[PDB]
Amino acid sequence: AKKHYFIIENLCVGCGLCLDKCPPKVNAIGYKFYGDVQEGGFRCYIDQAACISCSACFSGDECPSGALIEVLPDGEVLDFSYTPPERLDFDLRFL
Amino acid sequence: YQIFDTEKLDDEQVVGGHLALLGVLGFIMGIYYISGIQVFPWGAPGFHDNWFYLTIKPRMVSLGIDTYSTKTADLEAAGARLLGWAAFHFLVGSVLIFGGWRHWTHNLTNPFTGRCGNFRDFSAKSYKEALGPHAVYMSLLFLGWGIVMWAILGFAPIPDFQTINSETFMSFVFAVIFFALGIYWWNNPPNAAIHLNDDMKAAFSVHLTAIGYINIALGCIAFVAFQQPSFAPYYKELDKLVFYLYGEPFNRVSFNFSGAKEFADFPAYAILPKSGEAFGMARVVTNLIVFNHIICGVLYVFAGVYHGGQYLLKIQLNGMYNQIKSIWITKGRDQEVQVKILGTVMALCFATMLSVYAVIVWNTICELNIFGTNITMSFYWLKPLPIFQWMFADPSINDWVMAHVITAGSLFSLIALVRIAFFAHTSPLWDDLGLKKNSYSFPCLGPVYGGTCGVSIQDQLWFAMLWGIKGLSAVCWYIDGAWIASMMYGVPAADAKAWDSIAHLHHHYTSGIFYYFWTETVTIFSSSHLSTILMIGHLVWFISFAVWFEDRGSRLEGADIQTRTIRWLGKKFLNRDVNFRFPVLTISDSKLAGTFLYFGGTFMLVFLFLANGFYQTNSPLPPPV
Amino acid sequence: YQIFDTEKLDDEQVVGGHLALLGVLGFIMGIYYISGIQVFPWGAPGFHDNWFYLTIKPRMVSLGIDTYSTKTADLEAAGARLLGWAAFHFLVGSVLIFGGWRHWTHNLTNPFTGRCGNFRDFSAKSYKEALGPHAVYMSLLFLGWGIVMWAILGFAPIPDFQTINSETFMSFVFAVIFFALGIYWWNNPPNAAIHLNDDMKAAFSVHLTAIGYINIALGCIAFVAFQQPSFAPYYKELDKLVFYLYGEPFNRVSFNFSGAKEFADFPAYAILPKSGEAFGMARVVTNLIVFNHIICGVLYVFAGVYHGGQYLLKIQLNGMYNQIKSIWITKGRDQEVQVKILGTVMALCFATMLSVYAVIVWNTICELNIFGTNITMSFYWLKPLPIFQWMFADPSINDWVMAHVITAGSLFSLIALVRIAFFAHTSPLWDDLGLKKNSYSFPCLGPVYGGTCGVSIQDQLWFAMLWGIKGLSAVCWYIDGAWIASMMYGVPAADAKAWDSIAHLHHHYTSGIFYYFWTETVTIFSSSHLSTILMIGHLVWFISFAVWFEDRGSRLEGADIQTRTIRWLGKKFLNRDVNFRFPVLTISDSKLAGTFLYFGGTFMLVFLFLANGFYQTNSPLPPPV
Ligand code: G2O
Ligand code: G2O
Ligand SMILES: [Ca+2]
Ligand SMILES: [Ca+2]
Repeated sequence: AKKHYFIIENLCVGCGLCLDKCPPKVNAIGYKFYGDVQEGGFRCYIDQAACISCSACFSGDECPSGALIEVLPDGEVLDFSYTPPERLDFDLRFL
Repeated sequence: YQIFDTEKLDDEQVVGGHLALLGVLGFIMGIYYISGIQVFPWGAPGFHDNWFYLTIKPRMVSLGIDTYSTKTADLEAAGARLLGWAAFHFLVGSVLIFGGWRHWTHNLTNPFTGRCGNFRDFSAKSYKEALGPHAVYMSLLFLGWGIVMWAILGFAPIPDFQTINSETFMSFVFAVIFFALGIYWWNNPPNAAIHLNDDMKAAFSVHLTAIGYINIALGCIAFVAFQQPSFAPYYKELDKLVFYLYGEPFNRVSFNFSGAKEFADFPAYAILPKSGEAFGMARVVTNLIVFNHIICGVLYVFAGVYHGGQYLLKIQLNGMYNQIKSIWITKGRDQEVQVKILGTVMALCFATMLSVYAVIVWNTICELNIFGTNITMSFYWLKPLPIFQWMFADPSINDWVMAHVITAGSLFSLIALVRIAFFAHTSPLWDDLGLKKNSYSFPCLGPVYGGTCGVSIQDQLWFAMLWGIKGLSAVCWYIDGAWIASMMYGVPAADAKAWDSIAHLHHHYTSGIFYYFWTETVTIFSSSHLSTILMIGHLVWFISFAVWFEDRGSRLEGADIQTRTIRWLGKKFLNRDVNFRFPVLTISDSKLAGTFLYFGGTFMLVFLFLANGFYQTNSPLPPPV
Repeated sequence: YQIFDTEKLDDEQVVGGHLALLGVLGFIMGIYYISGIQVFPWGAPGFHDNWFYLTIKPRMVSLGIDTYSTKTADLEAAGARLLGWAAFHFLVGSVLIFGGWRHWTHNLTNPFTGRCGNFRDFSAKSYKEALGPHAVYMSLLFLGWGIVMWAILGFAPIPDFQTINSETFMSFVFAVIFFALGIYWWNNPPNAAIHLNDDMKAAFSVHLTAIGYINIALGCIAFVAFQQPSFAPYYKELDKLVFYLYGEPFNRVSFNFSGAKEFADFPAYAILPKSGEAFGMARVVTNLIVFNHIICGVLYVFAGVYHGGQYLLKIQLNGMYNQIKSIWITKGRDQEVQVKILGTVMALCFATMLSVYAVIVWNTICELNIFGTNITMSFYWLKPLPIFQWMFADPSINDWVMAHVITAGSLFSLIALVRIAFFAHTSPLWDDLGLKKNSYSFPCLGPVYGGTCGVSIQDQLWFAMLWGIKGLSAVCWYIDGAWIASMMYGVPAADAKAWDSIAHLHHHYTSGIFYYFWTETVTIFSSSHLSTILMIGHLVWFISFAVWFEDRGSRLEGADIQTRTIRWLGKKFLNRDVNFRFPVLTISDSKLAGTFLYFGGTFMLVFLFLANGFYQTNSPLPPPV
């Protein structure tokens, strides 16, 4: 359906937590090695011809690198299902 | 194992579960009471001594329930009193469990009158308004205990701090202050405001960690108190008694059963009488009581910090972590104090244990005369300062190393606890890269950057427990008189039997750290019961390696291969009898299961060090010249 | 640690390195020879006994070089002969190292004549054409040894298989057959064709694994041979000698140095004489020799299989794995024989150790009379079959468990070896999903599917070594007479003091499996040297846990935090003296380093079991009635 999910290549670390939640009838998530898997050479990816937009991949809040995005149906791009409100800070000392 | 997690329960179910648990406690205490019966008032030669009742016998003898004698009237009266108290405990426990039923299911209705009851008013809305009336509630418990002693057990309240009448006097003094403190908090609640919102995880974690230090305090208080002349009638009257335990070396029987057995004792397979004054029973019971509260106290501390992290992580995921005024949060929400605070604790931990470990090996080197050295070259002169020599009896070098091993052991575990407290969501390295922690239980992130194992806060809890073994075990050696000052002692090799005289020890310790194992197990091997505990403890412990090594994927290999053998073997030997497909624990379960086998296995064996005798002499061990 | 990897060397550098290593071996053998000197021919009271020379002394005494006597002429002649042989070894080793230089740098040129030399012809192109002339080369080594004995050491070749003259006779008999076998292979090379293409990894791995079984064979042959009446003049003439070792309990000295020390012995700090017949020295040396070849033999086997996997993986990555007609490949290139073969070996391993472990606990239960049982209820009657009772002296139950523990131990390690052999690139589960193995050393793949730790073939090698400890350690107990039949024995608890009586053992073993540790260490604690080895071995071993647990990411945390403390501490205590940034081992290095600390630490301690005495009596230990 709408709102595809689109794992980012350059940020992925290959932890594989994204791959767990995808239903076994849908093997939409896979691996790519192209090198030695100790300096980050087994990044995963999503197959768009099998994905059925479960949101199990995004709504689970598991990606630690922000590699899952879940682009919105019209044009919008997400990175995590909710973000804190970005305040700004200092130091205090009660005299 | 998360069926009773805090975010799923409301407030009443906590009260119901607590009442039910109190009832269960009453049942088991009554069970202990009738486990300590000797004669059965109708006359039915009862039970033999077991470690559960021998732990509480001094308290009963102090309260005038049990006694230290073997006569007609004494045992008959003691059994009757114990039966009465056990029945009373059973009755109150049944009532309490019924009340637990009543509070668990939201059903506060009177059985006699068709009345109801609202948990809101009957009062308090938040937990700070509840702190107040609780102090009034506890003032009643102190008041009742003073009444129970005075009315039933005698012991009129008298301020004499050498006999138990002072305890009755104190319970009335405390009821004054807890009541007076109760009213003021009912009118002026105090304020650490964050504990009321997620009040069943945040406030719980603070209480659990606070209870942990309290248990350690009573652990140390009991050790000092029980060795006073005032406590003499109840603790080292144990020495001049004779004990019959279960698992004692029994009256052996030959194959002629004829059969010249044993000493002249009419029962065959009789339990031999064991003297309780060659056996250091007065100290053995004291060690058992003290160590139980110390290890339980430490464990509550680790749990209290761990659950604080579970809450602490949660408020950083939704967004409120930025949103606290409580100073208990702003003092560490900076990421430059955290490095300084963690830096200054990991360096002090470095400076301390390196100092003691240098002393311990140097003393060990000096005995064996390795590299051509004498014992005169050892630190046999490093006594504590004279202003600190009151807290020790016979101050010496053995006390100096102990006072620092505890510091070195404690701060070694504090590193993990701090890293739970601060780096629950982000660490300087994890924010150095672009990375998260999101589950407080994720095992790793993969082989990227060389490996990312055990970074979550649950793993940090495991290492605090594992590092805490060294600190906890150091207590077992010290309270059993083990001369932790050098790692060999009493060994007939070069100079170990010299410590005595060059240091004027005026006592005689059992052995060194290594030689601790060869000695002591003279008595462990003499008992068949203690021998089985030795074998079981070692079997459980090493199984931890099956789940603690980096092998979970390897075990996932064989499970697949196994499934096909029990699959191909029900094929042409027996007919179709097989559908079972082997499960392997996940990494998170592997560490949880591994830590319990490691921690459980080692401390079932520590029991043998304590519950096998004291065996500390007072002979200065003249020189081996 | 891959500086000398095989894919980087050509053929000559192997020959050069081998020649250099042979020269080094000659140097160290000469060093041993002069380490075994007693008197120094000019007269200079020499060295005391050490374990390196005492291992080879029987061989020298058999060859008429050393002797068992303390006189004037005997020691003077023995020292001279040893010096001569050491000098000869030094000379030949220097020549061999120079030849290693000559072959390592592609410089086969004569120094006298301006000649050159081609490694191709001077011959052979492939390794099967080289097998032939080597057998001719070895026929010369056998021929020379017969010449060296006959011409120099006497011992004319005589076929009497009770004295050493048979050895001289055999070396001439062997030179006949190796020469005759050499010509035929020079004309008819044999054919396992795949070993010639990648010939410095494939052929090497087969040889290394083949040498491993050879070493185990000579390990067992020596144990049987050295206990024959023919070998009596060289091995249990050791018993009626007196030995002076380094690290012996020395002449102690008081603080008066005056100083009434010791026995009447003129040297102060003198080494006490130790009788070699109360001390079971005749068997101690035999145990030391045998165990060295057994453990080295096993290790070569694991390495040979591991390097075969490195080759086996490589030919599956380029594509030639599909491309072999060697039957040694087609018998397992199917993925349905592999499951059947691995299935039938993991089930036999299941059926065997469960049988012995059931017997061992049942015997252990029966002694301690747990659950109301007698020793008559134990398996004190399960002797080996009468057709198998020739291979044992005094057949009993202790032999039955040993013969099966070896099988159970061996097949337990074979599981890892098979999984190296077959699942180097793909496994049924890894092909069940879509996945690879590509590096033979990758540590894991991440927490996906619950965890993927230790699936590579290097990790499988580690588990074979770790599982092989149980099989290897069972040999140490058995050859030292440890009664592995029950886990407690000689223990004065219930019935462990009997055993011999009800079984008619006709010997007396030291102890049980657990009680093995309490005994034996009576002598270990008596020696300061053995005591230090005990402490060092245990220190090295437990450090394996620092790198074997799932904690590499946790250690990567502190290294970052540490770097900032030594960074913030050179800031305001001392001035700018700090740029160092702490490295943590990767998971692959962590397992490599962990396995060495685990394997190295445990076997430095096994040396203490062997090199502390035999202590096996011959008293049937009358009943404890
Ligand atoms: C006594 C301790 C152990 C076993 C018993 C055993 C059994 C076992 N292990 Mg193990 N193991 C370690 C200890 C033990 N591993 C350690 C300390 C490490 C860390 C180094 C370790 C590591 C690995 C890796 C990495 C792998 C395995 C496997 C694998 C399986 C192989 C199948 C097999 O050989 O069949 C044969 C299996 C048997 C004959 C088992 C029968 C026993 C009888 C019932 C004895 C009773 C056991 C016990 C006393 C009762 C339990 C009571 C307790 C709960 C109070 C097989 C079940 C492998 C698989 O899982 O699949 C192949 C694998 O990959 N391991
Ligand atoms: C005696 C054995 C051990 C230490 C000594 C030690 C030292 C240490 N460990 Mg450890 N460790 C284990 C054993 C030892 N871990 C085990 C068995 C496990 C598995 C459960 C284990 C696991 C973790 C995890 C998971 C983490 C650490 C760390 C961490 C660092 C913390 C920094 C600190 O406390 O400063 C204080 C550090 C010291 C005072 C070290 C000074 C000692 C003096 C020189 C004694 C000499 C040591 C030795 C005798 C000489 C070596 C000779 C040998 C090669 C023949 C710190 C260097 C952590 C870090 O790496 O960074 C924070 C971390 O995350 N561990
Ligand atoms: Ca003790
Ligand atoms: Ca021995």
